[PDB]
Amino acid sequence: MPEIRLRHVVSCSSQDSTHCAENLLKADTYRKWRAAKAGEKTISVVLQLEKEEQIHSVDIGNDGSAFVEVLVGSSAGGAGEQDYEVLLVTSSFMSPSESRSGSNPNRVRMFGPDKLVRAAAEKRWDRVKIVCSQPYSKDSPFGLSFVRFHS
Repeated sequence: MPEIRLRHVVSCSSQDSTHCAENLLKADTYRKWRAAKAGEKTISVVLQLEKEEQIHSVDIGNDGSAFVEVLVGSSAGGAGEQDYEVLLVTSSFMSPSESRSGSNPNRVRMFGPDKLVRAAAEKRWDRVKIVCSQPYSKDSPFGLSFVRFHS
């Protein structure tokens, strides 16, 4: 089918144990991504793609976060974690107001072709870096509710 399927969280730069970014592999079920600690200032998590393909559209939902940047890359070289190109800059869906007056605490958004670079989106990648950004917590963690890529 013309879609994208994740395999496992290749890299993790903000994931806990019980509620880890690997829960993104199970969008439905009943678990999402949660930073490894509280004080959600910025969290990063690279997910692996079950197949190297091009990216034309994406559907990721924010779980209290506000800024969401996504980079693209392949398994080439190996655990480099430094050879990805900014497919789509950080997307601002919410802000630190939701963390104050529940102003839409849980929202979601997608990234079609207009939100992805054509010089890279059309390149077959198999690894993606997901980074959320917005200082809103301190004692409790948080992150994203789900991530769904689609070619």
